[PDB]
Amino acid sequence: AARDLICAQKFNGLTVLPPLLTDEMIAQYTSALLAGTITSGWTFGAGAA
Amino acid sequence: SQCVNLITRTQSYTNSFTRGVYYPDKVFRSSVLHSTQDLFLPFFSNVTWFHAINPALPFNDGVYFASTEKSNIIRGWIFGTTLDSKTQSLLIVNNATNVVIKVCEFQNCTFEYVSQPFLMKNLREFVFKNIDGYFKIYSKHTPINLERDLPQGFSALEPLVDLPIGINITRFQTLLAAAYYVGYLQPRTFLLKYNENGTITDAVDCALDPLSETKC
Amino acid sequence: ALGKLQDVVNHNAQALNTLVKQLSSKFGAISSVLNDILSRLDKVEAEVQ
Amino acid sequence: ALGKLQDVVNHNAQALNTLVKQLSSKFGAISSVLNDILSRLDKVEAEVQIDRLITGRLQSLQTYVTQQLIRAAEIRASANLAATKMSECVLGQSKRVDF
Amino acid sequence: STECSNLLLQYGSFCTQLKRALTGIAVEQDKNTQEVFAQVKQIYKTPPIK
Amino acid sequence: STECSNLLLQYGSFCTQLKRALTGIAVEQDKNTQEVFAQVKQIYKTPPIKYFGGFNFSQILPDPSKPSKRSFIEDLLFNKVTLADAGFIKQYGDCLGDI
Amino acid sequence: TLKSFTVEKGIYQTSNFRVQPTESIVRFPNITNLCPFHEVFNATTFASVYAWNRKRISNCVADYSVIYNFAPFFAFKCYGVSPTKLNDLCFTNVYADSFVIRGNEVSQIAPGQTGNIADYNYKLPDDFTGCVIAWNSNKLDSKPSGNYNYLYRLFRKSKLKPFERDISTEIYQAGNRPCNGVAGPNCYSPLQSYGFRPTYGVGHQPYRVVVLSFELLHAPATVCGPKKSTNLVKNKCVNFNFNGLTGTGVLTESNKKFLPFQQFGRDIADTTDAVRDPQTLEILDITPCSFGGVSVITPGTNTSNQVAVLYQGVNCTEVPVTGSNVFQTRAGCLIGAEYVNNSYECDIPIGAGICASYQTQSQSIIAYT
Amino acid sequence: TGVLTESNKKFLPFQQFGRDIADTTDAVRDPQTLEILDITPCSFGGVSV
Amino acid sequence: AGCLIGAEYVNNSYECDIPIGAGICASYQTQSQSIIAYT
Ligand SMILES: *[C@@H]1O[C@H](CO)[C@@H](O[C@@H]2O[C@H](CO)[C@@H](O)[C@H](O)[C@H]2NC(C)=O)[C@H](O)[C@H]1NC(C)=O
Ligand SMILES: *[C@@H]1O[C@H](CO)[C@@H](O)[C@H](O)[C@H]1NC(C)=O
Ligand SMILES: *[C@@H]1O[C@H](CO)[C@@H](O)[C@H](O)[C@H]1NC(C)=O
Ligand SMILES: *[C@@H]1O[C@H](CO)[C@@H](O)[C@H](O)[C@H]1NC(C)=O
Ligand SMILES: *[C@@H]1O[C@H](CO)[C@@H](O)[C@H](O)[C@H]1NC(C)=O
Ligand SMILES: *[C@@H]1O[C@H](CO)[C@@H](O)[C@H](O)[C@H]1NC(C)=O
Ligand SMILES: *[C@@H]1O[C@H](CO)[C@@H](O)[C@H](O)[C@H]1NC(C)=O
Ligand SMILES: *[C@@H]1O[C@H](CO)[C@@H](O)[C@H](O)[C@H]1NC(C)=O
Repeated sequence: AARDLICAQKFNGLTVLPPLLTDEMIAQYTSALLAGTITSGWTFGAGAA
Repeated sequence: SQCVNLITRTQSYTNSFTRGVYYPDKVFRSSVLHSTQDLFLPFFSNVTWFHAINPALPFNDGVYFASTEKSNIIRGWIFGTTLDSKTQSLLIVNNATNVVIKVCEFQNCTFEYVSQPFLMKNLREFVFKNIDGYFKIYSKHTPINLERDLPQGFSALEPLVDLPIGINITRFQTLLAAAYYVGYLQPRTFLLKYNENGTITDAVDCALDPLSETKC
Repeated sequence: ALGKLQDVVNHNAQALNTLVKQLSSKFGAISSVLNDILSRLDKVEAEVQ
Repeated sequence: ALGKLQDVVNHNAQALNTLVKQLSSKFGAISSVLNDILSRLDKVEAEVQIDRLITGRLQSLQTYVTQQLIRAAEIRASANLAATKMSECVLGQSKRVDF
Repeated sequence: STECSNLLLQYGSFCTQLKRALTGIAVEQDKNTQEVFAQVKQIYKTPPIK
Repeated sequence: STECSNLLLQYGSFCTQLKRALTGIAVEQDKNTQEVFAQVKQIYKTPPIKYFGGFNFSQILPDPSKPSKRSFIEDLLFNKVTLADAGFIKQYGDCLGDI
Repeated sequence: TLKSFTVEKGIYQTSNFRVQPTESIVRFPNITNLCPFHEVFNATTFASVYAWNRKRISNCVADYSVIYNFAPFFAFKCYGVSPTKLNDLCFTNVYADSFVIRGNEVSQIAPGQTGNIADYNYKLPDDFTGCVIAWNSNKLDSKPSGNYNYLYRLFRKSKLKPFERDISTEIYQAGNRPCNGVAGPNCYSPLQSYGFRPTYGVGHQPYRVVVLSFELLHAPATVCGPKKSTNLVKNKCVNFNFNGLTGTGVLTESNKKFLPFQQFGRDIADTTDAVRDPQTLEILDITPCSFGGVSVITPGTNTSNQVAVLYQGVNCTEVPVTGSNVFQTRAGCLIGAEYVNNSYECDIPIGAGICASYQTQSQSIIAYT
Repeated sequence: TGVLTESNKKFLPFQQFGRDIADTTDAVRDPQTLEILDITPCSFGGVSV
Repeated sequence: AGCLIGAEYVNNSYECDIPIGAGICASYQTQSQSIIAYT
């Protein structure tokens, strides 16, 4: 009975597309940056870690 | 008199193979990709190969007629709703020699369009639309090789005559060793490619496959 | 603390909400429903609406 | 590799082509050609059709100007970044990482 | 409604440029996320000793 | 068309501010190019000798064979972008031909 | 254009210039025939609404001011064209229709209308252009014993498409029992006779309707009014009236190989880039006359009173629509500023590598690189 | 147009129609039987190649 | 991002050629020529 706002937004012709990178991949990228910063300093941003 | 001379027809369905593109207007264009919505036959459709060696054909929104016979047995065509006297009587009878298009119906010395000029290894192609009273006829004389079946390529169909009847046409009959192709038209959208001159050399059917939808 | 990302969510929510709500307006016509305009009138007057 | 400059050319080519192509629309009138309306009708009804065409072409031109203003702002931001890179990369040595 | 579409076809190509603008915005969002987060070429990991 | 101009005169001053916006963008483009490139006060010249410790610099320094003093890599970048002439050299004179 | 009385030093865009047309040429096909509109608007008996006649009208010099002297109608109702403007423009094919209806269904003869006549008798197309002429005929089509000579249809299985006729007379099947040509229960004749009498009210009186429909198409025109033609001119800014193509441009001989059926030459530029003469058979080109922008180069009015004028996109070989120093720039051509073989900083920017400045050495406005 | 389903809305006996944002007729009452029918639009979306 | 018709899903992981949706990309690969989809 309780119709959502998103249902009317979708039904009236307006569609929201999903992002290309999921939040798990964003967390993986952030984890890689943290591991490189912790275990290699600034050397992983200018070549090999 | 009346007779029944080889009236036994035989059918064998074949492929259209992207044939039957005509000029949709009276306007000259050069190097423009132009999109027109008109009654064309669709690409890769199901046309027939009626072989007679003949009651009627159901006319609907246009007929793509073709004939590969070099013996010139194909002479004229008959249109109308019912091909006799009384109601809905019509004749669009044509012939050889001096081509006359006599619209004098069976029932009574009605109106005429007796206009003279001559209509005519080789594959003749014709399109007979009937829109807004005008009976538009298109033609293109094209050489053909490589054995049977409709060839691969693009042959634009130039307009030939025009004919204002304003009539009800439902049936179709070919007047006559005989092999003619009959295809039907439907409302489709095409994209037409003009070269440096006005000759159409490439076309895309905007409703065949999703790749053509992307192209359109 | 995280008011900027909340504003990013809220702006793109209320823009779609306003776009949905703008279908209730008449804009000078006799009805905001298109089927009622088509059913209630002839060709030319409904074409104007 | 040079897709940015090609996009800079292509965007204005597409915008000017769309602005030219918008002149063939009717916008609810009876003809997209002005002289046909001047030669076909009397004063008042052709004035109504001219007003329809004027409103449509004014809307098209305002849309083009707004898109040009937004693209000019983006181009100015990239030009400011390029001027900073010329001042710091070329005219000196930079200690900023990945600059 | 078919009549509304037939009347809307008289107004030109406003829908195509609105669709082009929204498509450019939607591509630009993924470009923003890619240029912020995808800055490292390899996926590093921490050794189990802490 | 005189009647369209008389009917357009009643719509206010939209066109003056559209012209103002377009003129502002046009001035801004030249300001962008002047800010990026003209960062030097005097036109320095490379010496006739071309020894720099073994570093070549031959594909980036200009050569006087071309009528336009451009380098090799600059010629590659100018040939790469399919840039239209955009109606530069007397476009009405170009459009008057029988083509 | 600045809405001010003091102007500062710079370059300002003031207005645009254009080349005015010299002459005006009219090109109409050579027709002399007068076609009998009197044979339509004056007859003893008209056709019925289910059997209306159609007269083909082509290759006629049509004067539309003689219709007002033939029938006493209220309004010369025309939808897509002005009634009084019909002499100037001209079309290809003209049709004439005639039928007699009653007063209640006069308004149903219109595009997009619903009714008995619009569904079963006579339907107009949605994009109709032409003129519809209707007037009362109670003094001719009414009898004291009842005028039963007019028939209208009321029973049919479907609705008529636009510009169609139906003269069939079969008994309608309103039920399950077959009529077999015999009327009775659920068996009604389609032709209901009119009961026209002069003693009725104003709403039930018969009306005479004559319809003119104009076929505006791309075919060559055959019906054009009595307007005199004019001899051809070439290579000049002139107003042309080729078929219905009222416009301004410069006529040159063309090279576009037209097909024998083709008449127009719209490229992606559109706006009839090429055109064919109706008098002789020769292809011609369309290009508009010379125009561009005007930019005024001046220092401030606090300093001096001299200006320089820049025309953009023009090489000053077609310029007219100090005043003697003409310089060819790349951004156009320069009027009123001398060129010097020097080089300074940019004071007033003109175009591609050319600047202007107000120089002390007699004072003058100088242009340089 | 749409898909008619059986409803569990609590229509008080004076009510006949249903509405949400943007004049969306969510529910309807049958004139012959005293039954509530939900109205939801048929399936649609976007096609990418 | 909906469902995909005409492209076969494989249990591999390559660089993103054509972006589809939430972590799904598609590419044209030689190994019978076909269009595949992956993560
Ligand atoms: C600097 O680079 C240029 C290339 O741009 C070198 O010129 C080429 O040298 C080779 C080997 O002698 C020749 O085969 C090519 O024909 C040269 N290309 C030219 C002249 O365009 C040049 O030798 C390099 N400088 C030094 C000092 O080695
Ligand atoms: C044409 O239709 C017939 C109908 O049976 C079918 O067998 C044949 O394959 C069709 N031809 C085509 C699709 O080319
Ligand atoms: C046209 O012919 C068909 C088939 O005989 C018929 O049903 C229809 O009523 C005819 N229409 C007219 C206007 O004669
Ligand atoms: C156009 O026609 C000319 C001759 O009239 C011919 O030389 C040229 O090849 C043609 N261009 C085409 C068919 O693209
Ligand atoms: C009209 O003029 C053309 C050429 O000017 C000529 O060939 C034609 O015979 C003329 N027609 C009449 C009816 O005089
Ligand atoms: C109508 O035409 C007939 C025959 O041409 C003519 O005798 C009659 O006078 C005409 N009517 C009028 C009012 O002139
Ligand atoms: C028009 O301008 C161009 C551009 O320099 C020039 O080459 C040409 O000679 C000019 N036209 C005439 C007739 O001088
Ligand atoms: C109308 O229909 C309802 C339900 O189908 C029924 O209860 C009622 O008696 C009907 N009324 C009449 C007059 O038939």
